[PDB]
Amino acid sequence: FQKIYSPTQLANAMKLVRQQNGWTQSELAKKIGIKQATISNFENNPDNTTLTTFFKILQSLELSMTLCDAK
Amino acid sequence: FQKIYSPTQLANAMKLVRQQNGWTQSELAKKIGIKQATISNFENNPDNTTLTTFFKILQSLELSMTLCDAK
Amino acid sequence: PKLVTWMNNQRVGELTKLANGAHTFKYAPEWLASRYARPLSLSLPLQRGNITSDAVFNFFDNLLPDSPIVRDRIVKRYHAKSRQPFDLLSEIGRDSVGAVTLIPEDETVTHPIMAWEKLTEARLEEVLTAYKADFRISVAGAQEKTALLRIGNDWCIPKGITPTTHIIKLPILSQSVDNEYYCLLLAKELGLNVPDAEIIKAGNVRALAVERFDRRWNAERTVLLRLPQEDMCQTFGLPSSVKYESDGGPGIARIMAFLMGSSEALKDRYDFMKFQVFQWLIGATQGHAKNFSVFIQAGGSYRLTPFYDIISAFPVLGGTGIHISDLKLAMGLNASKGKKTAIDKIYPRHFLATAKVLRFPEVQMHEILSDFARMIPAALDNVKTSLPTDFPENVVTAVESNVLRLHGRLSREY
Amino acid sequence: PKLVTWMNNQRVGELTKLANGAHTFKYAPEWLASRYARPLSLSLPLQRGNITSDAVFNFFDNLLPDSPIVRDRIVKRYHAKSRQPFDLLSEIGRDSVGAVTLIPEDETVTHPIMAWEKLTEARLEEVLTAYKADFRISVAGAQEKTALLRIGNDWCIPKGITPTTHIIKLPILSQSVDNEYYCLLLAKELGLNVPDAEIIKAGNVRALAVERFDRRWNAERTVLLRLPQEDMCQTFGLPSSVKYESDGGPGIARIMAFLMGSSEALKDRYDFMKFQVFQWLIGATQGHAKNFSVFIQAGGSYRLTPFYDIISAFPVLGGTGIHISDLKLAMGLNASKGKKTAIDKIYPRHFLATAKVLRFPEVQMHEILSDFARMIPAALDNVKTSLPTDFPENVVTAVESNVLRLHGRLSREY
DNA sequence: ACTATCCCCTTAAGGGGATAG
DNA sequence: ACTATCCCCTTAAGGGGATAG
Repeated sequence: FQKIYSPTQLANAMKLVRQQNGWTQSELAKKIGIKQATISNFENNPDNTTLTTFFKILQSLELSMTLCDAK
Repeated sequence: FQKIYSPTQLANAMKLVRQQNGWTQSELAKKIGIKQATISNFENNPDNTTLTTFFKILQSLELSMTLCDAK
Repeated sequence: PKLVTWMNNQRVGELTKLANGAHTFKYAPEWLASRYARPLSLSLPLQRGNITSDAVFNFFDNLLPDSPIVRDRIVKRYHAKSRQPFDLLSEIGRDSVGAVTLIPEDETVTHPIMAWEKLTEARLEEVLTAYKADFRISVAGAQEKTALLRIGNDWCIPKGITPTTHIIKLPILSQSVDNEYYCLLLAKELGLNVPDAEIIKAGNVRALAVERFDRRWNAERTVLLRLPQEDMCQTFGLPSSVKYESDGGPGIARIMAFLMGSSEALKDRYDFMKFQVFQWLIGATQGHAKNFSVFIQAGGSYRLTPFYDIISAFPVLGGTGIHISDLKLAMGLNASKGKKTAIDKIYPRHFLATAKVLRFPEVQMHEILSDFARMIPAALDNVKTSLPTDFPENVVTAVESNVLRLHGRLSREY
Repeated sequence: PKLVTWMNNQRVGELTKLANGAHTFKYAPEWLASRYARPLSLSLPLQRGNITSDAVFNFFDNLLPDSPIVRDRIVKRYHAKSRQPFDLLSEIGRDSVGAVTLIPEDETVTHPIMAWEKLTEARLEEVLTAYKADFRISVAGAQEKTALLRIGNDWCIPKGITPTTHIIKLPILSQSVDNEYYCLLLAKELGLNVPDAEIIKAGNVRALAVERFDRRWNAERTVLLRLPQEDMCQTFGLPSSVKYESDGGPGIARIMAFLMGSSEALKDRYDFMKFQVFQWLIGATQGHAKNFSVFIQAGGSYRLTPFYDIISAFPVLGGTGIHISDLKLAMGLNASKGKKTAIDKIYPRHFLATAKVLRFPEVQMHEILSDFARMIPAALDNVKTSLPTDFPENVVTAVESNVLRLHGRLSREY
């Protein structure tokens, strides 16, 4: 798939997936036990976002991640 | 490749790669502009680690990440 | 002499016991690169050097029985050089729980991969009754239990590194075998993920036969595969001496947070909490860390394994000192005043209070309680109309009776 | 009428100008799922709805020339309904910088994909001299410039949505064409990533022909492809009115941090800083945000593009008011007292001070200065012995002379 | 040599709780 | 309906700087 190199490229991607799946920041946040504000921060200011936060949101999107070379 | 679902699975993986490539926390930290302590924290306590930090370390390992389904 | 650690005939690494008696482990470079590569235990993440932390010792120690008395029974049988984990494991290291096969460095001695001895109804009666007063297995847990290989229609004993398919439990509780056989049937009836168990009758002895979920035949049906796994003591690198939360073991929060990193995180978290309620309803008080396990998958992924070792402490009341007010859940719930654990004092508001702090969807905690509220009744019936003709009705009634007592606390709200 | 945005004959989306005059953009669902999918601009991340933020307006506005006077020259030529970005783009929206092709909604009018008119040495002399007193292109930048298609051995003019291969610049600075032709040759000689440019002579006019790095022929050689890209004003969703840092544009820190997210991050960061030094050595003061670009790759990846639009302000000293002490770098460096930008006051310790705050490897800043210290001399020579027989020696000497003056500041330490 | 800590200090994540557009 | 903010409050990331094992 597409290789990602920054917090921003990440959030843009994840936010696209949430929109393509019709989910709101609220339903996902309830499922994973975090505040809706947290999801919002993540989408607009991913730089200083925690990794557990990131993985909880990754789980709520029914997604996963993988490492690879940057060629 | 192997799907990752948490900060810890992530750090274990990334730390393996650093060791398999013979790098130290110091040489990588200098290259990406962060403190060696930061790399150490990341390897042992990835939960509350920033995403930029995570991507800077990802770049220093000559790696990249990608999203995917968890099946 | 180093202990070579194998996992389905794949060299993972070696266990070393230094002169100073320090246990160390080192992953085999070939394993670090293997397709099947994964840590032996999450407490021992894949890395290059010699691992020297206590997790190494604790991990392997957790493969052997808890009772220091039982270990003696092992040093006795297979003449061990000590009750030390390493020395013992050098004797019965073959069929250990999970999927590790510890074989001494100096001992290729290619053991039969698929071999077994079709036991007679007498030999079985001998082996069963045996555990009370080639067979190199290792079952860890709270009580006394062995393990057999079921093939065709005969209970056979493995020979070599051949795996077993069933964990067999013997009567200790006066009918622990019947207590668990019931708790399991009921667990299934309520949609909880549990192993199908059966009761084997050999002459006079009565034993429980649980199908193992850490065993699977390959596609060809030519090889019985061991699925890697570890309990919550291992996962956290803790000594079995702290398996209970009151002693220092992990609780709901610890486990729940860890489950967030599961491949099936949202489902496992739901299932784990659901089970906290089931344990309450059937007065099960053995829900300690070594009773929950995760499967270790290629790359380091894990997901919760089926629940097992379930027994109700209900049949042990009245006639003796033991009373419903003396039953406490191994893992506490959140209460207004600190934490609660007394079954007979526990109420829905407690599970909801716990969910509140853990931040587990409130709506799902409501749905869990709700589902039980309306399913217990029908569940007991189907289970009951399943109990063999010769099943101790005092077990059925004691369990069934107290379940409804607690259940009422639910239906009264849901 | 909406403007359909194409990218190499692939529908990316549409630009809409509402009644209230609000510019909006909406990605085409088909594009969001495309293999080639990527945002038009990092300031406009792929999403489902109508994008209404100012980044939409600023992005497209940044495709047109900076000078409000020039835009008039456009409204004049292709009779535009306004100097408004949308109206103008509806006229010359075909060959815009980067790789977008804006064609009105009501206008499939399949335009020739590969078409051109082999110009004569006279027609060329006409078009060149023209820009001073089918051709629907759009070159953005600081000065007046057009763009042609080079094929075989003839300068041809594109016809339709056919791409161009060269950015042609005309003499404004009295010999801007020669100033840049030199700065580029020198840049290459020093290992900096820059486009190969040449000087085209048509009758009396003398023009610069820069090969475009945002253009590439497909494997078949049957199609000229536009490579997506954007400058630093666009990347950050800023108006060209703030392209300089002193006005409000991005500086070293901003750019450097952003480069950390490059596919070639470590190399790009090194290259960007290296260029900050080169700009210093050749007294280039045009290093504003719209002079740095990143290529946009499938999925949203980006990497720094080659440097371009390089001119030395050295040839403009002495004889006039302008003096070396009046030359300031567009992007400031870190100084003891705030920040420094005066070329003639800048010293190695400044680049090292900047590197210190940005946390760019100190050792690499040392190696950059070091490499220049010992390479400039040889570099000037090879470049010089390359300058065509008819090259203004006042340009060569003015540049060469002042380079050594600053260079000495280096060799003196490295 | 390499990694884990440790003090100082500023900035801010994220949970509570809750509302303006 | 959905997302961005906002106040309060505790915890700690990560840069400086630097050392114990």
